[PDB]
Amino acid sequence: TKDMGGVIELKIPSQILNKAAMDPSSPEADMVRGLMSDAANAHSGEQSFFMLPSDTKDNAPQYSMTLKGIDGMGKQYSTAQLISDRKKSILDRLGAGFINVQTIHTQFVQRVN
Amino acid sequence: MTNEQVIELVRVLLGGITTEEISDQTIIFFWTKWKLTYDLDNRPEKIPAALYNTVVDCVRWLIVQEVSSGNSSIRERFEKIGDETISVKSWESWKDFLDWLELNPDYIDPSLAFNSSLVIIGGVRKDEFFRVKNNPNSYNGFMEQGVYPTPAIPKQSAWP
Amino acid sequence: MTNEQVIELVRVLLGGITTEEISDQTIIFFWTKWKLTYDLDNRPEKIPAALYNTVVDCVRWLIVQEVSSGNSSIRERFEKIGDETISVKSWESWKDFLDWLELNPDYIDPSLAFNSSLVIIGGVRKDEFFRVKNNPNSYNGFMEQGVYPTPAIPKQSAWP
Amino acid sequence: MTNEQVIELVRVLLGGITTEEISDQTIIFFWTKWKLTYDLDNRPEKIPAALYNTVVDCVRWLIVQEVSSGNSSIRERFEKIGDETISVKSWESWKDFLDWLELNPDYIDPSLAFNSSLVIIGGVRKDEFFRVKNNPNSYNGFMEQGVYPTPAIPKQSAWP
Amino acid sequence: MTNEQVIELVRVLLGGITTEEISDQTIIFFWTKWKLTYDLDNRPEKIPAALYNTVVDCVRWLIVQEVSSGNSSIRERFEKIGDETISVKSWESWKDFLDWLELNPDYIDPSLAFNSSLVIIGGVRKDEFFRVKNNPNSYNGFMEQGVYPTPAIPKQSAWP
Repeated sequence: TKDMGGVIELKIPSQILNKAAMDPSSPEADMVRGLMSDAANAHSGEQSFFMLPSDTKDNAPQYSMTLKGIDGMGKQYSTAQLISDRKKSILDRLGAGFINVQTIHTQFVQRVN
Repeated sequence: MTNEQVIELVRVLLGGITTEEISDQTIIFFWTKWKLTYDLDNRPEKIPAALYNTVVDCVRWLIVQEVSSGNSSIRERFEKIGDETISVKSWESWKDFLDWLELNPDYIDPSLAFNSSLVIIGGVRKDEFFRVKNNPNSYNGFMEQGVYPTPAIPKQSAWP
Repeated sequence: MTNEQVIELVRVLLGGITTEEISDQTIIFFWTKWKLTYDLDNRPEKIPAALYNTVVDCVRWLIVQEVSSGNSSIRERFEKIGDETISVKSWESWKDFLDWLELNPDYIDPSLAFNSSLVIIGGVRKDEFFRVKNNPNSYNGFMEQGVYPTPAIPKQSAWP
Repeated sequence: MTNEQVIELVRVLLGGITTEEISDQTIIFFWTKWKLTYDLDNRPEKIPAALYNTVVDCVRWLIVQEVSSGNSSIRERFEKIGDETISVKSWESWKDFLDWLELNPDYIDPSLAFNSSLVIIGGVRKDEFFRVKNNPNSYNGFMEQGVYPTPAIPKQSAWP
Repeated sequence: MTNEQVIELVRVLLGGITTEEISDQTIIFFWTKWKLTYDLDNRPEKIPAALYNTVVDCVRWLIVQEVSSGNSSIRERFEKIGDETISVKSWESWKDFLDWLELNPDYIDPSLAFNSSLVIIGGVRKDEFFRVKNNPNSYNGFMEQGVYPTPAIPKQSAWP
């Protein structure tokens, strides 16, 4: 559930964000409210695209849009095979470990009889 | 607020600016501009908002006052009418103050609700999730009709 | 707006600029130019738009007024006719102001709807989706005829 | 705190600043502003907070006092009325002090609880875990309804 | 320590500073500030701690004394009342000293236990391991309840 790979991140100058918070009836407020709904609905389809201003103030740009990813290496322990070992560990005590694939199971039943 | 308090409050905020530098008429001109756009008499909730814009507009008029005159383009002077000699060298100072003032609105009124909604994360609130979902104009990913429409795909965002 | 109000408004916005720096005839010349193009008498909705452009053109004329004279190309002076000596060392000041003014149009009229459509995302609105879909001139990916046309591929964008 | 102690305290903190540099009326003006917003008489717990903000606002008024006068824009002087000649070449000094003061609030009052919550790690406290979990407005990952809602997926964050 | 030794000790530490540069009243003002916050009469273990803060606060008041006067903003002088001419050019020096003093507290009192806990490694001490484990408010990785709580997963950090 928490593997947010490829999530959308948006960067906006704080002048617009701050103006909207203090002026609910200003043009900045309308555009901010539009972004909060448009970005939630941003799927992939027949008309998906992005258009951002290209202004620049420093070495970094004013507006940007990037898709995040894990900056490094992911998980290593492969929890899948941990569970399989423990399941065979439990069923072996009951003689029913063959489901993980005269027998052991038949001989085990004779003990109870 | 009345027409007389605005001048009294603006001058104190601007560090006791004099009358010749900014007339009381010009202050009223910008004050009246925001009164009609924000109908302060009808709704008094915009008193901090109208006050903040009024002070900023006054600073803008102060900057353009240095321009359109000889003060902006000169950076030396020399007088001598005999033995008296004088040599000295606000357009540049008013610039950064406007940038600083735009970043510290609490200096005018603490109740401006400044700096509250910087970071937005979607899908983590029920109020916002249903607002987008129930919007009749919303178009989401579950509406992908393909080559031609089929009755197996919804045409509305809200759940039945 | 009448012909007399525009000069009154422009001079105030430009920090009380004088008549010799900019004549009232030149202001009317730029005011009249945007009147005939935007037929303000026919549609009064363009009052802020025509007013904003008029001020910008006046600043442009101010910059070119420094040019075509000796003010732009000189940066020193020295007068000495005896015991009187004077030495001092707006073309560049009007430059960045024009750049600054084009970035803050609210200083002229707050109702200009500035800074409203910076970010556009396609395919997330039904209104925008159907306008593109129903356009008879639109050509999309579902029209790939390939070698020679076949009746298995649509020739119109809109659904039947 | 009474109205007379604040001037006594602010002047000492500002290195014995004089009356002409900052009047006692201006100090009361900023002191009164934070009194009505923080109702100090009702809750005496805001004495350090209102005191810290009052001093910062006074420094802001000091910076703008250098502006709106000739002190900010000059960096040379030369007087010569005979055999007496004088030549010397606080606006910039007040700048970094305001930046420095905002980083060392303990200089005003050590009980401001400054610098206590720099690093926040989520999910390592039961108090923080249940507050988020029991919030009726919370929307977490276990609510992914998908195509259409099903009764196999919870509609509330809190456990039954 | 009594009210008279603090002035005697501070002046020696500050290199024999004079009375006019820092009054004995101001030293008491900062000394009294930390006495009530650290109740030195009740617990004498804070004598080095109170002394260190007192000296630092005095340096802070010295820096702001250069500010709010003409000493900080001037960097030239020239006097001539005839044949006598003088030209010379502590705000900058007091700055780095405060930074240096904050990095060498042993100069005031060697028993301040400075620079002892820079590097922390977790899980390598039984005293620290059990302190976190036995904390009733701790929430660790073994509490992952999942979709709905089950009795197979502990609800408390400490072992039974």
